[PDB]
Amino acid sequence: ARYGATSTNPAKSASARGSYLRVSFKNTRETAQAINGWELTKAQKYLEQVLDHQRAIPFRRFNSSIGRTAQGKEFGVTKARWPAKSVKFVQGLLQNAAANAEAKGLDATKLYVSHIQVNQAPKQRRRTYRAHGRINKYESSPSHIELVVTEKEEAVAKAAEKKVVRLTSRQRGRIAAQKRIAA
Amino acid sequence: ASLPHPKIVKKHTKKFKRHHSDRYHRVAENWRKQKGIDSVVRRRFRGNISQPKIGYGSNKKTKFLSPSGHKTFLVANVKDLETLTMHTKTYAAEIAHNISAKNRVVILARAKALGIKVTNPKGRLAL
Amino acid sequence: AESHRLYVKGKHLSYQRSKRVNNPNVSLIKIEGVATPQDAQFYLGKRIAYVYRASKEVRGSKIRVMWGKVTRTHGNSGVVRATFRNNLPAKTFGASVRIFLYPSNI
Amino acid sequence: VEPVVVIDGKGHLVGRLASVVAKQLLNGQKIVVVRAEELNISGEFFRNKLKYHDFLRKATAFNKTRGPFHFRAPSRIFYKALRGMVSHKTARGKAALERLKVFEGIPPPYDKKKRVVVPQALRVLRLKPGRKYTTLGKLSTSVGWKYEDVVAKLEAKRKVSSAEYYAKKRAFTKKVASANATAAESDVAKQLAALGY
Amino acid sequence: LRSLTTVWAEHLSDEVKRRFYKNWYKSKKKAFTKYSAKYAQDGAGIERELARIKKYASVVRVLVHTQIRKTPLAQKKAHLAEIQLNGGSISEKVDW
Amino acid sequence: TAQQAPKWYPSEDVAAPKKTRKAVRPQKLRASLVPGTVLILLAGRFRGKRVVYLKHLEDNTLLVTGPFKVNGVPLRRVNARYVIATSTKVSVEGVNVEKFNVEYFAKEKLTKKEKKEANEIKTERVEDQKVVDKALLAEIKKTPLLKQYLSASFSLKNGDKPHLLKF
RNA sequence: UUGGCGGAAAGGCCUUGGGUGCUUGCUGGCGAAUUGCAAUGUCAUUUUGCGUGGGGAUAAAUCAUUUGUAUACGACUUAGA
RNA sequence: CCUGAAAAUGGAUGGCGCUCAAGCGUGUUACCUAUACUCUACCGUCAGGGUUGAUAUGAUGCCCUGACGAGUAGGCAGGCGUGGAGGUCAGUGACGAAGCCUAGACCGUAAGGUCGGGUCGAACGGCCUCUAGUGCAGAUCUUGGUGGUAGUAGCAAAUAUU
RNA sequence: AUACUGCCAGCUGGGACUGAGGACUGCGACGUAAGUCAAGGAUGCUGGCAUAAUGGUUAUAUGCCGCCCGUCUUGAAACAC
RNA sequence: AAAUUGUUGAAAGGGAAGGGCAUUUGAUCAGACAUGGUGUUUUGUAUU
Repeated sequence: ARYGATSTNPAKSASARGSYLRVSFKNTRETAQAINGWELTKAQKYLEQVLDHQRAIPFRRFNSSIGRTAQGKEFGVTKARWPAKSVKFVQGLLQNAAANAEAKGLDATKLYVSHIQVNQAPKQRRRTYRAHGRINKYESSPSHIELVVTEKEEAVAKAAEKKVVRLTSRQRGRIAAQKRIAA
Repeated sequence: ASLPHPKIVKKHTKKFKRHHSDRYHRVAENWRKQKGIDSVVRRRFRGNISQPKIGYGSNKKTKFLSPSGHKTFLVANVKDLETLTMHTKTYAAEIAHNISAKNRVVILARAKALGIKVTNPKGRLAL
Repeated sequence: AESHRLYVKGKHLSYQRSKRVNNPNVSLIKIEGVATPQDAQFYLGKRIAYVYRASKEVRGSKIRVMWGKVTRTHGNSGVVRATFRNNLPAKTFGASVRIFLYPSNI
Repeated sequence: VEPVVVIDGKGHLVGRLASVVAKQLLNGQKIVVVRAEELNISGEFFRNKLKYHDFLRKATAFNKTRGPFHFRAPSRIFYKALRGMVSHKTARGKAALERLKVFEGIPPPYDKKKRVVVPQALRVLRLKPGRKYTTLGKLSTSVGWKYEDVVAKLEAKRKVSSAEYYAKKRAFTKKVASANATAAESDVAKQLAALGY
Repeated sequence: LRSLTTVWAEHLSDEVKRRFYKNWYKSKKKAFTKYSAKYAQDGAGIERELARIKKYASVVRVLVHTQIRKTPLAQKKAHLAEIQLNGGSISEKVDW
Repeated sequence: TAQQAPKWYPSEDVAAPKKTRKAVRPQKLRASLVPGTVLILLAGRFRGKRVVYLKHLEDNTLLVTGPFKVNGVPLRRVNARYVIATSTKVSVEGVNVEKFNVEYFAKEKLTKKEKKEANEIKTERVEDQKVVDKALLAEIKKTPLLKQYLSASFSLKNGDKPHLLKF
């Protein structure tokens, strides 16, 4: 419980979560943002295509000094990758959320990933040995992954406010004069 | 309902923010005088933040006066309205943040009976 | 009629300023057709409107106004100094303002 | 005043006209300057060529494509003068420069519209008689502008069409003048003359 | 110099038409079809455009393409370019 | 407690004002404004319209009329600062104007609860307008073109310079 | 509706014959008010979206596979119902 | 005015640009504007002074008049805030104390104080005094934690794997 | 005569900023006693709104301005720490 | 709690960003009632 900021209703939503996942937080964030807002089944097909190298995750924030690829063309970027491990973690969580939605009785064909979020888990530390007898850190960057799938619906906003209006005596007189003149 | 006083003039409605309190997070916003030897703020170079001076002082007649013209006064029980009772046109009560809901209701009722204006007659009550 | 204007066209030139400091509290207005202080003295003490448009209606109108008046002549060439209730927003340097014919002395 | 003021650039001195129209742009006038090849500069042609070569000598040493971009067309020379006279690096200066449009010859949008003159920038009025001056078209073509002759032939075409239009206007105006002379000498014309019209 | 118009031919070879495609095999080969439809009449949009080119257009350049089906390359995509005509008048160049 | 008390307490009664030494004297209208002068209105619903000026009311406003028959401006009061007094004058003799005053221009202010979100002229007023305008047209008809002048409205054309225009 | 002319950025300017409205060229009748003594007292939009109907024609590009006239990776050049 | 008159990145009457000047010498006025001058309001400081009388009142009050206000090092004054202590508010509080978050409000020139909303769960505050291990942006400060660099350098010696 | 200079407790206009104080007291002016006054600091009449309209806070845009603070130093934004 | 981070939302962005004075624009927000009642056309008749 207590996920990130979601704007949906839990009645038509299901969740999945995974903490202390020893997978790269940056590659995982790129994968999550890749599938974010997609249809559940479309995103699953895309993730298996990424595993098959037919498509790529576009690296948009954590992409310094990574290579270029024609597979970025479909996303409008040049820097894309194929993070097998984070893709596998994310699709395991996707299948878990689909299981939860089926349990809750959600249509599962109009399910789309409304919320996906990965932040930094506590690091796992090791030692690395440098020249001249020095020790440096060798730290994993695990991920806290969480996601919410929900059913697609139509436009959710309508029936705006009353919008009370205050005119002056001059404006009321002008409106009356115009009304009397017009036929 | 209240006495017409001289107009309440605020010479500096802007907050005096400490220099570089925007630049650094460790530098709190609370005003601190810059006492550096080279400080442009201390030297009052053109284009720098204004420094608090006594010339910004408020009119004695309108000092401590809220917008309504009443001076604000913390109360914590029904007893303190009993020193605010006969000065409703120059003093406004204010319920302390620490008052429980029932005592807050009783102070509100006492102030309403006495005609005392309170500055927060909305906390802990619904629409 | 086809022409309905009851005012005089003018342009908001700039704020009152030195070489490198400006005073937003007084703006400079160029009245069309005046090129002399003796000409501008006629418009001295005359109301001025900056009429602009916003996409959100407020009081039944999408048109908002700032009112001011011509205080004194400026310079040698028929520019005047004007003061508005709210200072003009400095994106209107070169925007048209309306110099009405009231209060009237003729 | 007007929505757009179109200035016949012939016979104007570049700096005086540039100061005029820069002030007009800042005040909020839209200005279009045509016939920029006939725009004058005071001083000998050789002297102004030397000035332009001194300008041409300036460019960023480490990369000449970052340095000053010396434009060669007469309209661009006048535009550079104006941009020097405007505070071009601010939003207001950018807007004032957007209000401006310079041309060689008189393109179709403006060959059918009135062209005015700024007399305080005019070479005949300003310069001493016998004082030497250059022409911006000749200077531009000497320093690398490649459209002097095509502009010349288009200008000749425009002159011919404009002279035909003027002859037609003269004939129509003459017929109207005869008509109003005949219908004149009436009570209405007498009363208008007594009224000042 | 500014291009006024380009008049084309009634029938375009598949070799040159292959130049206007990057995926030619997986296409409907819809290329110059409506232009050819504008053709098959005398001057509905052809002789008038050629008259425009004669009346204006101090420079006329012929669009040509290479016969790389004849050339032994594996290309099958004709290189099409422009060759300027440098003789006679504009009318002579255009009707040439 | 939270706040003990103030140290001293000031006076509490309302302060009476000092004896103001400002006397109201009658306004001296500008010399161009004589009764019968044709004015042009500069603001209001009837902005730009040409009326005649009849009498200077006691609340420092001027009584004008179109006449209502010619241009549609009824018997109204206007500010002398929002009119332009013109050279042309019509003799307002033969019209009675002594009846009109602030009492005559009573309004019966609308209520504060009457908020017009979805929400006429007295016969006596229409009759005075009719009689005054009759006695006024009887004078206006004599000089030529003046009825047309009053009917036509005023506006500034391009090139009109008020500092040079002699109205 | 007709005949034109204008390629410099023409994208506009003329013209023939009809339908229709106004005409202050000169005389009339009716109406205007109350917005209350001014409040810009709202009158122009190469915007966009959602709708209705009068028409109109029913593609490509990218990835993947391939080529090597190209190539660090992109990119380029090819081919492929 | 010209010749004398040659320096290294491209280049500076500030720039554009200016030739009966927008140059030089001189003269006459008009005009622009400094935190200066004048006149007002308000703030503080200083000085000079008024003010006994009785309920409902403090004369460590109320009021009148004038002048003045730049500041490092430095001195003094009046205040704000923190831990603890004596007194007092028969003070606030599990019906929610303390703490914390909040481009919500109010007050003070400011130090800061008060309040609204959320979180929380057991103590805490106002006033008169006493006291000090009492206020941090720096000290290559101390301890702990966390960044950009950065998914980067790199994980290429010892023949080699299928 | 006019020009120029000086003076007027000479006259007549146009415009802007300000309204501090809060019973009387004072110096006056005009008047014929009484009163009135522009004489020790703004009053009178009128209108609109009475709500985010004015205003506050906040983010942005715009005009002008604004070098990185602490320190040692005659001198620091410093290519000084 | 802060540094630091993810998501969502708002806004800006032509070789920095941040700031002062001033307005505009968007968002957001505090502050005057009806209170004694000379009028009393009125209920639980001194209860508005």
